[PDB]
Amino acid sequence: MPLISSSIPNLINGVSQQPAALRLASQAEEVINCMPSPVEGLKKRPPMQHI
Amino acid sequence: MPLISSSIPNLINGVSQQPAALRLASQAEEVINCMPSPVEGLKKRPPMQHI
Amino acid sequence: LANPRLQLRTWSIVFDETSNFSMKITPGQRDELTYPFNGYKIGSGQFPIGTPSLATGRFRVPVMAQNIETKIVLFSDSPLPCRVQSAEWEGWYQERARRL
Amino acid sequence: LANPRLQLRTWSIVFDETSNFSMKITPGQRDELTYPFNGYKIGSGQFPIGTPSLATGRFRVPVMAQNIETKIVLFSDSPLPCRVQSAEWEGWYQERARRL
Amino acid sequence: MAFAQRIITSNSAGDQEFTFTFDYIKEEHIKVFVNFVEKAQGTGSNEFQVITNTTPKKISLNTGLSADNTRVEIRRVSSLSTPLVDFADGSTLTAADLDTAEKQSLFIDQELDDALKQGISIDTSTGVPTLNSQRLSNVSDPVNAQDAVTKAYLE
Amino acid sequence: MAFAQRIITSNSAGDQEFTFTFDYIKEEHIKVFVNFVEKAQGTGSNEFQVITNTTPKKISLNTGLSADNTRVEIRRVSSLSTPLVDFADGSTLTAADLDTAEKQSLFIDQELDDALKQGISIDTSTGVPTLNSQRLSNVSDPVNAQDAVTKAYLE
Amino acid sequence: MAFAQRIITSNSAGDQEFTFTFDYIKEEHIKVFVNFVEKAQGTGSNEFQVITNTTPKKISLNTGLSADNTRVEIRRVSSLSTPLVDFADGSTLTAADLDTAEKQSLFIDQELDDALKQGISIDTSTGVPTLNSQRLSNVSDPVNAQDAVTKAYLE
Amino acid sequence: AARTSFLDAVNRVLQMLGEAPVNSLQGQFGLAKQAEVALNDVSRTIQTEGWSFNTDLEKKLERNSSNEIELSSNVSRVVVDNLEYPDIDVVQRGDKLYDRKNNRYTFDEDLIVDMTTILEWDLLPEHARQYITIKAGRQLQEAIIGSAELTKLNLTQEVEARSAFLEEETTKSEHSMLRGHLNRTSPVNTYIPSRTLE
Amino acid sequence: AARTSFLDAVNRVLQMLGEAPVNSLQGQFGLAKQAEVALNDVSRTIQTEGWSFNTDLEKKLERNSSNEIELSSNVSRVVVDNLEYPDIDVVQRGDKLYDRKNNRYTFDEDLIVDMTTILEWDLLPEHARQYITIKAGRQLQEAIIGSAELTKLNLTQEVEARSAFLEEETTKSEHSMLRGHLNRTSPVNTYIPSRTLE
Amino acid sequence: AARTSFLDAVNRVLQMLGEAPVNSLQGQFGLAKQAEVALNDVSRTIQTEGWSFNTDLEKKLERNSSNEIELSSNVSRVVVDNLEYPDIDVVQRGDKLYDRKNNRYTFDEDLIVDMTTILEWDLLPEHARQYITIKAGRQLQEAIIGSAELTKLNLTQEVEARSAFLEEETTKSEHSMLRGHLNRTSPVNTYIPSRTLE
Amino acid sequence: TSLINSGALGVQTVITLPYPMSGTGTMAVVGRFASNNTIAHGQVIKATAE
Repeated sequence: MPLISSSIPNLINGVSQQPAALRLASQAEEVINCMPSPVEGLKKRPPMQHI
Repeated sequence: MPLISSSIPNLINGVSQQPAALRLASQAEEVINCMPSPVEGLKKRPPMQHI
Repeated sequence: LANPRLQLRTWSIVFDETSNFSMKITPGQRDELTYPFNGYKIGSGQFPIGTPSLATGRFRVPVMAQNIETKIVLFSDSPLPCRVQSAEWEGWYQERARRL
Repeated sequence: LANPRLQLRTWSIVFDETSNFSMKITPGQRDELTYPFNGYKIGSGQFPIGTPSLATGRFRVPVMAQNIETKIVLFSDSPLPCRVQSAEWEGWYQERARRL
Repeated sequence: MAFAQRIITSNSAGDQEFTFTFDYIKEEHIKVFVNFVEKAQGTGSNEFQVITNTTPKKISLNTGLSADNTRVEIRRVSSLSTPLVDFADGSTLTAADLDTAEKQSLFIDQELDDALKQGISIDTSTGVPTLNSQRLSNVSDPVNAQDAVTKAYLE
Repeated sequence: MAFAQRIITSNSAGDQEFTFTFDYIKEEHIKVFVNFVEKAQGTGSNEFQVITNTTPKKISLNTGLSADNTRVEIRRVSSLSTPLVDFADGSTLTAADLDTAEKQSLFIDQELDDALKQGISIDTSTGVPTLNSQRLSNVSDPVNAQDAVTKAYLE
Repeated sequence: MAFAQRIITSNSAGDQEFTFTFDYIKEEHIKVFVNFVEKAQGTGSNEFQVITNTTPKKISLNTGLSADNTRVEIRRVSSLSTPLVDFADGSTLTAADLDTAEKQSLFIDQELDDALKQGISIDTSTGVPTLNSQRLSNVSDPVNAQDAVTKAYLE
Repeated sequence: AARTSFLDAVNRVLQMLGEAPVNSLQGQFGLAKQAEVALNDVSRTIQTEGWSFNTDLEKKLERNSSNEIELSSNVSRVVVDNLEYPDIDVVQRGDKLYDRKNNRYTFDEDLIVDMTTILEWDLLPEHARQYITIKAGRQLQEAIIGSAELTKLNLTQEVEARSAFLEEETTKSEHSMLRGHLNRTSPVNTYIPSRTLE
Repeated sequence: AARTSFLDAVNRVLQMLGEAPVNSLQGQFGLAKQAEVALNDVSRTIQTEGWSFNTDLEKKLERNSSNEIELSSNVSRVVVDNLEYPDIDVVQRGDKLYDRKNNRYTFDEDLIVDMTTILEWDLLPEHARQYITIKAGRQLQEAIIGSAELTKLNLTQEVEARSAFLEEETTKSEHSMLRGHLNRTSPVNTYIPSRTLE
Repeated sequence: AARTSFLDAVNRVLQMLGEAPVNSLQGQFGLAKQAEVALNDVSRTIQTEGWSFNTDLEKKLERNSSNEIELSSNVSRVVVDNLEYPDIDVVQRGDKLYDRKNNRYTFDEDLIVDMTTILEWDLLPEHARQYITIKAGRQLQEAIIGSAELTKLNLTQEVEARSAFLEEETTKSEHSMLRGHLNRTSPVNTYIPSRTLE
Repeated sequence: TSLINSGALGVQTVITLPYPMSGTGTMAVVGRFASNNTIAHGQVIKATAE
């Protein structure tokens, strides 16, 4: 009876509406106010300035 | 003489008339009122409305 | 493969957001059996009394026959939604010799 | 795979240059838990008193539930930066039979 | 007081209204008996109707009685030969059906207990069976005098 | 009509087949009595068997009656001490269980009502439950003033 | 066997405790009778209380028996007037409620059968009604040609 | 907390098999038939050996009009003492006794025997119910699933259950060696050597 | 719960093989016929040994007109007493006896032999039925599939069943070592050496 | 720190299985109900043996108006004294005693028996509570997941708990071999050969 | 819709469909709106006289 582990290599794949059994493990569920980029991974969204 | 198992990955390959020894095991035998789609799998067909 | 003896033991289904469906398993020249499932899990409080139930989980049943003498039918007649993702069986595999 | 019992035990996050974030884990029909983290490691002199903290390291927290009845949410509301690289989970694994 | 029956000796001839107190489920379960004669439910060619507009509820006949001091019986009886509510698969459970099933079972038990009491009881003054001072008949002649003696045999 | 009990008088010796019409739940819920001689269910040396391949369903004794006009009784008694359903947590509630529980309750109530009617039942024209052409007996010799007179006492 | 009652002829004045074996759902469903007088339930001024700690359970009277050979009856009655469980929408159903309903129905049926048997049953020896060595009482003066006769009317 | 019921036994058997519990037994839409037949068969197998709770002593048997002894439907074994009846040797055959020595199916007089009956589920005691349940679950799982780990666990549980049931039986029925054949009325005092030396 | 019947035994064998139960036995459309054949074969194999319940002692055999001894179709073995018959020893051959010392098929007088009979399924007692069922199930499963681990499991169950059957037989028949060959009528008291000392 | 309560035991069982702790007991929406069922079943299994804390000695039993002996819903075992009742030996069957010697369900007088009762979770003492908790947790984990090494670890824990429980019982109750059967009042001083030598 | 024997227990409602029936088939009624309704969501009702 093994206790064994893995990992999620990337977090830059976004939101999906498919049932959980047909998705990739990479695809997320809900993403709000994030800016997923391949340079820095997942980061908070940039701010908005006033003019 | 071991109790060992496999799985059926998808159920969206429809109906075939070939003998059972030459089909892809995915393929079904009789399909009625189903709407096989790649975004949610097998489901009951959409209803029909009146105008 | 066609020659080795393959005897089915259990048939399992994986669904998501389904309400009701039934299965009709008929062995060779024997009585037909049914195994309904309607989502209402007694004891669990996720679905109160008076609201439709849409569940998520696995359902398992025994077949107990030979692979070349089975009919498995997934039947549903309720007006509530029913969708399935995949299924997986399990049984005995016998080889009278070794494979070249 | 959908049938074998995969029970989650711990959840880990790897970050970099992150000041603050939080985790909100909710098992099946039980109380919600929180696990805030804010960079300031007591005893370490890399961040003196009076300057913002931007750390680099791993974080671990137990989930203690089943895979099909969990909500794991990464939450943050501070005005300080937060960026995350990857995550890794660890759980218990069972197969009631052998695999074809 | 009996749960679900009421025997009325008419005060005078010509009346058509009689009141009752017990509750019920469907009006088809109310039976009206007069002079050991069963009367149908409905309107017109029928003999009586049920009026539930007022309180307490009362039953009305379509014709007055011929003479006074006439025996009129009203007693409830639930459906014995068929369950009132059947459960169908693939629907949403409702508390109303469960409440209806419980009500039917309770009412049937009440009615049967009332029948037994109106039949043979046990007096709480001595503990021996009592008959509440009524008349017995249709008793076969005692082949052995173990049976109660009939006046035909006596006289 | 008799809901769940059929009593017959055997016409001739040697007869073995008898019929019945009431519904049932399990084949073990049917009891057959032959003048106080209870008979056990089963096949073989078991002295009676049930047959269900013909409408109406019929039972068959395993030995013909010695003498004619021997009373034979068929009665259905559902479980009274053990419930037919016992809900356990973690199961999938299906309408079949609820229907079976309803049917068991209805059959128990029907059997109790039929037993009460088989007993001494109300004489509607008079009121005391009439024995209905039966010899009430097994009453001991009079002890007090109002006690009835038996055969062994009056003789 | 009697299902849910026990009748005791006392044997010594001054006794307080009597044992009972049957099951129950709530303590307020137990009734105690002393020499044909129903006894209220409670403590202190109330004359009896239930001890559910020792096996077999027993009922204790707050006052000793005045005279020996005084009959005491312990009998269980479930609530025949209201259901013990009420279903409301939005409530997570649990097996406890369903088991409570089933137990209530079964216990009511058992008590009803016990009362029917304790009354005038049918003697299976000859298939005839029997009083089981009792005294028929409270029968009015008979008139018709087939009633029973009474000691008062004969004397 | 009453004794174990048939439905609880069926639920335990299914749980040990590894499935989900089933609400009831009548009109089930699951494995209730398989669980029921397994439990009944194991109960019969356990009962047909003869223990202290299902054996009658010095019971009299009566012949029919043709001098023939017919047993009931649920009589498992019949024993006749050899010393008492020196000219007759009987063995059970189907539902009739057979005079083995004289090669006859007829007798000359009624007999005094001790028989073993097979009891229904309701009338069994608690330890018998426990042992029957565990053995039935083991047998059903071994016949149906046939895996390895489940078989090992069921083996361990069955061994423990058998030990407990045997211990309970022996301490309930106090078998002895000095008394000899139990058919003799107890002449023994079993005066203990451990108490009265003071 | 009556004694095991033919349909129950067939269903048990099929279930041990691991295939769905059958409804009846007449006009079926499955392996029930093969299960019946295996049951009959194992029954013959077990009964041909000669046990307590299928052996007739002191039986007298009659000859036909041509001075020969004929045996029925279901006779398995016969034994003659060497001490009682010094000049004639017989050995079974087919359905007739052979006087192997005199090399003749003919005798001069009727014999008193011990006879063992193969019985039908109806007359078999309970323990024999159980042993037959388990053995037939194991043999049929081996003949149909051809496992090894299943054979190990069925061997374990068969060993347990054989132990139970032997214990039942030796408790029923009450064999002894003092009495010698049983053809002599019992003169033994087996007076208890343990009890009667007080 | 008070004695273990029902909620604490349920939470401990769930924690040993590997799930998050539950908050309360009534109106929950998890496995707590299955844990309760397992706890009750294991409690019954443990208590059916008969220990010091749940055994009544010298207890008198009363018959009903039909000359029958009726037991309660939670009576597990009864033992009568053979030396006190020589012509009657009884065995429990369901809820009514059966006089297997006379083959009757009816007796003639009240009996003096030793009775064992199944107790509720409230009345159980501490060591029994701990042992029941551990054993029920192990059994439920096996029934739900089905591991082997987890079963090994739980077996180690169960062995330790059983040893502790047995030691507690044998220290509390003070069993002895000199006294013989305890139904006789203690005449033994158990005078010590250890100290009083000076 | 129209109703029969109003004001009492056990009232029946007569529904008039916009189109003629095909009596061979079987028609049902399902509760629609997810709030403030007499019939609960998803409750099915089968006819007693068609």
